[PDB]
Amino acid sequence: DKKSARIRRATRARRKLQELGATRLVVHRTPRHIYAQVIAPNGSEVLVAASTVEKAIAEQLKYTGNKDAAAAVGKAVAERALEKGIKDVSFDRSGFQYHGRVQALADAAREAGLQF
Amino acid sequence: TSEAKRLGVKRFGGESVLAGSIIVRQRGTKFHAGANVGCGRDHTLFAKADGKVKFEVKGPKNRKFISIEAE
Amino acid sequence: AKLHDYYKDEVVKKLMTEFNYNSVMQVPRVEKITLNMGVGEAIADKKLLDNAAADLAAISGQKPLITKARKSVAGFKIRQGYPIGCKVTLRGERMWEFFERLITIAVPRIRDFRGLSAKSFDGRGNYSMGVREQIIFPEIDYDKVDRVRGLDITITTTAKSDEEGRALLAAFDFPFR
RNA sequence: UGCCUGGCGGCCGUAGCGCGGUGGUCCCACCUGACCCCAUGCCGAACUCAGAAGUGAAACGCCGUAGCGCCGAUGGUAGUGUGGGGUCUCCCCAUGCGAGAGUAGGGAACUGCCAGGCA
RNA sequence: CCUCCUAAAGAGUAACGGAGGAGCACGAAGGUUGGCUAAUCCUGGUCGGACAUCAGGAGGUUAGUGCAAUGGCAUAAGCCAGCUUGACUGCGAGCGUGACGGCGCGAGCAGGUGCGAAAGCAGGUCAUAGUGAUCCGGUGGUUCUGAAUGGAAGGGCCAUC
RNA sequence: CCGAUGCAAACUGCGAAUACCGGAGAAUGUUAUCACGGGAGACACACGGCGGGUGCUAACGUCCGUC
Repeated sequence: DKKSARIRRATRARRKLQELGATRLVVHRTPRHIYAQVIAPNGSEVLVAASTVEKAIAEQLKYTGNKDAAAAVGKAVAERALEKGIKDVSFDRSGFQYHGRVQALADAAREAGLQF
Repeated sequence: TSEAKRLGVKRFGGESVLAGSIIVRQRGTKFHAGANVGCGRDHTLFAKADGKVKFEVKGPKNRKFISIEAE
Repeated sequence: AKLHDYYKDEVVKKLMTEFNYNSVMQVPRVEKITLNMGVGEAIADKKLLDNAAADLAAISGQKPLITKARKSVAGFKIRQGYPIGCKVTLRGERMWEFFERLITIAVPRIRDFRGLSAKSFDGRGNYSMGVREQIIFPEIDYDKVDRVRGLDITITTTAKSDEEGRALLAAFDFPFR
């Protein structure tokens, strides 16, 4: 049991962030591809979603999944959020570890000038 | 070879309770806090903002949540 | 690594020819070999357990972890949390070398070598065995022997039936019963 | 706009359990070694690094199986507020509210958004 | 002083009513991050057969959570590794009860902390019992006041054995 | 003890009427409601109906909640 354990572990913060009702940035990390979504407090709509699979940002990337790809996804999400007006969404690690690609993506997102 | 304690729901559904009001002071957790509802150390559900009180069943385990909606 | 190449080259090929599967890895694979002791005689003395644990660490590539008791029963005079045994978990190159070194030299030299016990299965595919005279292994020498202790080696099998376990055991020709 | 796959919510057994079949186009999964970021209350056990080198083993998506389980009427039944009566320990009368279980029936769920492959 | 009924589905409602336990304890059994989370049963083990230990499975909260007993508890209110003392000070809208003395929960503000990348958490312990009011005696501060003046004796309030 | 059948104050995978809290509404009721102030009185109640406990499920025996 890997996916079930991951979902169960993430559910802690997933429910914790709901009490305060703030927009949340979640990241789904896979070796083949990486995705980053901004979810409104309602939980049924995503303000902005970025994926490594699409060729908009994968043209300059040798492979869809790597540290450089994570940084590119983070910067794309950050710039899109800046031009959309997210107003300092909170962050969630989706039950992952904040030491590798997750940390790289978070640092890339914060580089643009975000305050999360 | 004592003195009874007061339990049960103090504020039911539809009451426009005030912030900090004790909706239910129960033994443990008969109902779980939802939106705009806290949980004290003694497992007491207290309102966080003015509004109407509602009870709703949600979750795979079918557990009742006490929630507060706009007045 | 060292033995997995030969495994895939020969054992997988022979078993595939025998059973006529479709998926290349349809042959069940072994994940880990758990080294354990059923000594059950360290209750009086803790130094015996300490020495046996040192022996396990010496023979294996990693040190064991002391395990506590599960239940307390007055009939057998056992409390809760009592440390009696320990286990070693191996998965990967260490396991490949351990298995090769064992099956090469250690297995043949057994007193009363009447064969293995295929009937001693879990009923689902795993085979667990225990023999005395750890002195047989070369990592332990005669000059550093405290007492005779039994072993417990359980091979990991992902199969859903005993036929696959029998085939895997016969892969190394299963000398005899 | 149709089929397929993942993620995020509502619904919490009409979403479940058992059985047969199908999925490598994309996606997802199995994994090599880790002396490198990271680590084991021992184990690269779990997370992290490079994919198609092979595959769909197991999990998971879908179709059928109503076998199990679930919901579920109308009706009746027990019960009960009110006023009265009797052989007054108990029951009945007029009126209002109405069980559980089972039967008919359903279902192998549905719905909102984003992403990707084939059309 | 607490743990269920008689007590007729809100609370309450009887007769040395039916029932025991606390009158402790943890200064760690407190707070924070990551990860993990069965019991029970079939089967293999030198004995181990289930019963002195381990791994392949059925099963998902029947184990546990310090207590006699009780509810709720797998996003476990548990259970491994980590860092500390928020068990800090002034407080505090509102609420639950009470005849009073009062008791409990509590959003949130100011100072400064620990855990964290952040989101945020921490004003003791999973909780219901686990304690002491009035008076009296011991100590520190205050010229606040002081029977003419400056002190002092003696009082008044703050912490508190 | 394995499965089944009946049964219960410290038994409920379900579940009434009744009672309680709150919201909306026509009609009636001399505001019958709430708050403060002055003045009180009373502080061995009895019997009966309704549903129980207790009692030897013998008593015009005993105590409860409602009228």
